[PDB]
Amino acid sequence: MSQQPGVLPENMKRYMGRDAQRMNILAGRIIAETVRSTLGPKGMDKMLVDDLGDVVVTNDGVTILREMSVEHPAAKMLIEVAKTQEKEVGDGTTTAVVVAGELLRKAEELLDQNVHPTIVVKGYQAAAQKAQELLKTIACEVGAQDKEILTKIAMTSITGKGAEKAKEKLAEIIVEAVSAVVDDEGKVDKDLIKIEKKSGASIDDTELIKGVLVDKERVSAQMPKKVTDAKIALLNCAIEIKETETDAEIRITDPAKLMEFIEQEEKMLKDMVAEIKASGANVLFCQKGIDDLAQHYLAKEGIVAARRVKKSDMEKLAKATGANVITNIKDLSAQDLGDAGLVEERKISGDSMIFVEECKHPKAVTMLIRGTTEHVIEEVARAVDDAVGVVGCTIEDGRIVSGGGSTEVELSMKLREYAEGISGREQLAVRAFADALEVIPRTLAENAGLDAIEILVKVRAAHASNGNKCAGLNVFTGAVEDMCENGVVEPLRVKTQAIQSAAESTEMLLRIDDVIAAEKLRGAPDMGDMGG
Amino acid sequence: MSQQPGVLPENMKRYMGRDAQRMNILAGRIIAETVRSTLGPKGMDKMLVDDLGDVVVTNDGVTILREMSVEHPAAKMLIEVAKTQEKEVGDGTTTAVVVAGELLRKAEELLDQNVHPTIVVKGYQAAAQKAQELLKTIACEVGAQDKEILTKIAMTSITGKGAEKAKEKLAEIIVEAVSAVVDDEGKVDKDLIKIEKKSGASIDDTELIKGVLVDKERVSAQMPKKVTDAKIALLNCAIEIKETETDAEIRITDPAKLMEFIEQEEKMLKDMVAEIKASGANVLFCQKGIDDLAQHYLAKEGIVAARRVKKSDMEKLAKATGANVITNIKDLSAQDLGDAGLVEERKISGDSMIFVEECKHPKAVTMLIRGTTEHVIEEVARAVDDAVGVVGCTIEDGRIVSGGGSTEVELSMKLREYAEGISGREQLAVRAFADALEVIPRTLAENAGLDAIEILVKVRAAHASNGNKCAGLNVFTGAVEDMCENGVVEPLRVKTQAIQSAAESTEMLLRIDDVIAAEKLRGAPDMGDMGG
Amino acid sequence: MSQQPGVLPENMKRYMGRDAQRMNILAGRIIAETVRSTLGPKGMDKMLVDDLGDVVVTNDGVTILREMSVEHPAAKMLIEVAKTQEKEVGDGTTTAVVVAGELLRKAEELLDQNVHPTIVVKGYQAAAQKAQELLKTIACEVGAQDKEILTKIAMTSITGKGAEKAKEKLAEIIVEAVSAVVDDEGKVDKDLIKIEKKSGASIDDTELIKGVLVDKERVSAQMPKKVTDAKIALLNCAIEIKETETDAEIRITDPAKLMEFIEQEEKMLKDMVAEIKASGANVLFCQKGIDDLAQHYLAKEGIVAARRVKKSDMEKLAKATGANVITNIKDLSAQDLGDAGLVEERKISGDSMIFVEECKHPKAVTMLIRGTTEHVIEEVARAVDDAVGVVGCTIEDGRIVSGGGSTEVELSMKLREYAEGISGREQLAVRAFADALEVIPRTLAENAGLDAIEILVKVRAAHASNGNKCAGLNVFTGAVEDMCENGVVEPLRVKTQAIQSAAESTEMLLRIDDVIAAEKLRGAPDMGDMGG
Repeated sequence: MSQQPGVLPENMKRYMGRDAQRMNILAGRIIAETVRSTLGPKGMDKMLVDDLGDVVVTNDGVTILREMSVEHPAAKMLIEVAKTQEKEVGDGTTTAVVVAGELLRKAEELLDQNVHPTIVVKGYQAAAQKAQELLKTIACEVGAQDKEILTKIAMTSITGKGAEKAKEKLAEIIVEAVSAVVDDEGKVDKDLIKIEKKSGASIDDTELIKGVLVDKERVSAQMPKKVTDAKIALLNCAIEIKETETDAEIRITDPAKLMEFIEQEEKMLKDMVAEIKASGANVLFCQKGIDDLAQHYLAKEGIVAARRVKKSDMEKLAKATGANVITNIKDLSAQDLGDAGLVEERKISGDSMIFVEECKHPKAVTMLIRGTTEHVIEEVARAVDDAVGVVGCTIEDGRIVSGGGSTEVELSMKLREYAEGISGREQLAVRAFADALEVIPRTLAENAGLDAIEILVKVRAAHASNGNKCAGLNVFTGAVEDMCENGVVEPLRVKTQAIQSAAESTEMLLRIDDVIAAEKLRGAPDMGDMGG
Repeated sequence: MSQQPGVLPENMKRYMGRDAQRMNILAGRIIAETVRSTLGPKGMDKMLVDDLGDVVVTNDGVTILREMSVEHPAAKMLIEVAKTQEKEVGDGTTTAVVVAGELLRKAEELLDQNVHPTIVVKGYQAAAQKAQELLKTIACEVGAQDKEILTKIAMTSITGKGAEKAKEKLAEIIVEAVSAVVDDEGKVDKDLIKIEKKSGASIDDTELIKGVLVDKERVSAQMPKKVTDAKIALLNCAIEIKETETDAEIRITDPAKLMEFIEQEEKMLKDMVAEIKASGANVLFCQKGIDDLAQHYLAKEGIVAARRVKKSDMEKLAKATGANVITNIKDLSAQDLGDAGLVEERKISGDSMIFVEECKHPKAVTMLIRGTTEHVIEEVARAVDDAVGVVGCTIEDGRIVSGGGSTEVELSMKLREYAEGISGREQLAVRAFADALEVIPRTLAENAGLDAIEILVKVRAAHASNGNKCAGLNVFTGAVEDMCENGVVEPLRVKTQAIQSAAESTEMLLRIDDVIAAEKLRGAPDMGDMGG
Repeated sequence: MSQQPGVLPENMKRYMGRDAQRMNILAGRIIAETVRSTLGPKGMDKMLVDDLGDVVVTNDGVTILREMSVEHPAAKMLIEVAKTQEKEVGDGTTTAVVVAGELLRKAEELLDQNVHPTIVVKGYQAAAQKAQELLKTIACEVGAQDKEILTKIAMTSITGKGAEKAKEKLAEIIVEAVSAVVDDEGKVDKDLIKIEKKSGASIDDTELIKGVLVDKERVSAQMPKKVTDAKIALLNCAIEIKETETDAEIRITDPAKLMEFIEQEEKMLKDMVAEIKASGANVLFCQKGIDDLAQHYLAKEGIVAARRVKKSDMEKLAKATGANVITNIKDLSAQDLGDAGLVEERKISGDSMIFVEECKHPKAVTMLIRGTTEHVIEEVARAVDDAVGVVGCTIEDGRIVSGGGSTEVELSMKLREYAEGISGREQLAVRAFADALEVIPRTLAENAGLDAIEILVKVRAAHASNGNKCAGLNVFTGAVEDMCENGVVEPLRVKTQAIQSAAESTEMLLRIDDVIAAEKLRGAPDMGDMGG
């Protein structure tokens, strides 16, 4: 952890390559170590700064990568490996970026003085083919059989580690996920749960926003503050014929008798607003909704009025589910299915209070509540969604296996065992790598007594056909056995990719022991290089 | 109190983390000490400056946080803890930010050389769970039983400490609160009392503005100065058809006979102003109210005329309560309920005199008076509202318990007593913390004889089942017993959150003993760091 | 091999320590790698420079350490480890500094995250205790039994690798060593062989200077150029009573008759030079020898005259062996034993020709000849003495064992075997180290096919009780077996210390993972440090 900000020298690149890979390793190793420090289950506090700003976080890889802009043409290159795994999000991903970013060390050294990494590549991919193999239950103990609600609590156990409730915030965020799982489109489900928490006086326990938040606004001023039970209406954008389309080129040539034309236009919108009231719906929602004159009419006929630009609310409204496919200009009578009539609990916390009525229908619902205040909540608020979203992707079929709890430590003994097959070169850097896949679940260990490997022999005991699980950090050092929350992950899948991102990136990260460049500008401002 | 403005070094961050937490503690401790100095019941004078400006204050946390813009990425982070508690406002909040900001010291040291604060977190939250427990009467002596007017005087005893009237400004500001409590929306009540004091010749005793101030203006020039008993009218915004909507594109093509069109337009507004007078209301209020021609008509028919932009006055008018929901364009006859006819006591102090008549109805009324002059008043004017507002939130049910007067000192002995439960680690940093929750009510003490702890043994005497109260700073050192105003707070609630803001913030404030950052710009202007 | 000249930053030290050891390792590893490149049996060319100078070399550690003045407070510290081993000189020493400087890597990592190297120290010393054990023949094949002339040729095989005669320059330099071994004082023997080579026209094969060079001078001008068979004389410093001792204070007061005093003084030295000639010796040698007047007398009576300051020649003369213990002022007749009479072969090459007669007596003789020209010879001239000197120290008793030829590779398998003893911690970093003592004899390998380890399995075959030897680099890849010159070293001793210098230095090189300093000046010019 020296050489502050990539030591800040070597301004715009040059020089020779065979010491540069060792340089690439140095650059990749340092950023991998700083992240490793309290990341994943270690997870806690990583302090941030900048010139006037804030980014407190824990267990998040995208956030750490959001930063340290460049510092060497090696750090940026491997930000993407985390980024590639970031697609199909999670937090256990970057912890896996650490496992990949580590063995490459015993691998870069490896056969010290050999130009052919071409052997090591055959190995990592082989470990991945073994990965698809271990995807099929290798755990045996938990297997896949357990209540799904269990796997749900498991994600709540991890949360974002820095979780306020070291326990059951669980099924709160989960029921909304249990609803979200019914949608199962792969993304529209994470779109409904989307948005907030907090926005309430004080802190404490609150959650769900049951069936519909869908809007953000105290709703424009007339009396949104009043009129409880406004009713079912679902007009999502009234616009007026403000005497504009026109531009005419020339219009209203003759003087005097304009006393009609002025009154008639206000009249034209008053009739269209009276007919919309005929629906007996009343509530108005609208981005471009200002119709001031026939708004006062709408005030009499439609509880209140609203005024501006939230489109995501309309898509969120498509989730409110009031059939709002067709809404252009005039006359549509058939659709109005959005919930019941009870609306807007007024003035708590501040600014705006908005959540719609509920006439039961499971999905396409929102998810946000008072919970806790902004900064302390920002982190617990998001991590729990990552908890609700990642589980949502894997909950579907195609997978069965207990994760974590060193299920990996011996998955790797199998990898070391396959080394029995004499040829993948000889060294079986595939196996030598396996050794690391065995050392990493231990890097996770963090501490317990002091350092480690004391507990590794402990894991070796009882797995021949027994199975791995339970290794924990809480005061009680759990060798193996039940409800230590094992490896919370089952959805164990993420390892499938956590294993792959390694083999692909780590290979082209190496074998690249040439030049390291003396690059001419493609970006700016650059020109010439200095060193020779 | 050294290292002026965060010593002004370490320009844009870098370096290693394990000395940085001690650095975070140093940064949080210093700002916490400067505020502690004469804050809360100590409360008096904290001198301000800047490049051409003024901010004199006492007992206020938001004001101190308004300043010292940054000085370390630790000070800004914990400005928000005060800020989070600032929601549901008060002054006793930041005094509580001091109690939280103090023990973390015996806690940072604590188990000197232990990486696990994870134990300390279980403790602070436990103290909070005890907080919800002590919310239920632990005082016993006052309990909850006492006249509510008493608790009202209590808030007037505190005021903002720097209170001119070390006594009964009380029920003056309170009756308006007694009215405000009837509204009880949680915020609309604080909106009515809202605005001013002073604005009168000299100083002295004056208050209330009884039922309605609602407007600010000498009201436009014609004769607002005269016409006492102008009457009930409540037109809140007359606009004219200034021959504009138009733009036409082309209009008035032919010459000569325009002698009609000019006279007819002035005629069009004269008839609409004559009909509005038919209401026999007369008084006019209006943001966009200039109708110059039929204003002279309105001058004859409506005492005076007004002219510009105060919207908050209209919402304040909704509180005047003249039904002003519908007011667009023309013809509405049904509504006119705003008070009586007596209006505007002319020309005192200066600029504008404006307060409306009174035809009885309790709430939706204003609250401002001559009281004292601007700077000396600014502070006493606001603190008393914080007095009227914070009490307003808690006056509702769900709470019962005597506050202050060391009710806390022994609430904490209970916390130290629970330490009987052997495990929360061992040290029971929960208890070690309790010790501080016991030392802080003493930090409040300020002085009396000299230093303290002399009176702590005094508090220990008579609480086993007796109860705590009366510890004061006035010449008479009150051990315990009645009307020393005990702990003015009952509404004791604020402690509920004052206790919570601690446990949440203090935990993520610690456990953050890594990096302390070497941040790349997110704000501006920053780039590169200097130190290695 | 990056960070030119210690990257040239971190001007006068500061900062934190736990990344500094990794920094010390980096500094020690780099200098150890640059030296490793073609050093020892790899041995060839390492290019030098500077501001106007020359230092071409091969296999020499003192020369590489003579340079790279500082570059980090870690490089200088471990220059001395080479330096400590440099006492009792040799070239195989620094190759051994490389073996020590390498494993510390698998050892610094080792138990990754353990503060106790205290275990590793018990190991290196244990390897040394094993070293004294393997000193007793472990080779078995050569054992100790072989002609000593063989071990002599062995040193001539190594020479300084860059040897012109890839063969028998051997017994030439050796007979002089065979004589030198008779002296066996531990240093006076290396003092006789001391001085030169070259100093002759052209190059080619020449050697020995048989019994006596002892002087450097064409001998002062009169006729040193002539008078072959000058004879046995051994006057080593005639000084004159130049009328000086005096200073008198006052002398020669009266005028005129000084015609006596002038003639008498020249007379006083003429009689003392005539008596010295009575010895019938004739040849003169002298630092402070100018006696101009009775020098012309000495010219008539003593072939020639000499004139200035070579003291080392007198000690070299003590080796010529003409009893020259007593030589002050006047009259000593008893001693004159220096060789025969034949002297000075005149004018070849240039400047001076000087080598004395030979009347047989084995030791206390010189060793220098025409050989080759200065720069190409400088290196071959010295390396061969290191060849003649190091063998001279070990030729004495107390040792028996074949060296090199991987005798080490399996000496280490024994070290790995002792790891059978379960406790030296557990890891047996002693064994893990052994692994390196096994990998290093392979780092020696240099290349053969490509990289290595291909031949390691080759060494494993046939050593259980068979013995190790013969691994070579010449076209014929010799697995094991005879006259591949095995491990030329037997004198195998040097390993005794090559093994020790490691254990002592490598331990205090580590365990030093603190501060790395922020030093205030002790040298100059320094003051203040910059980084915080």
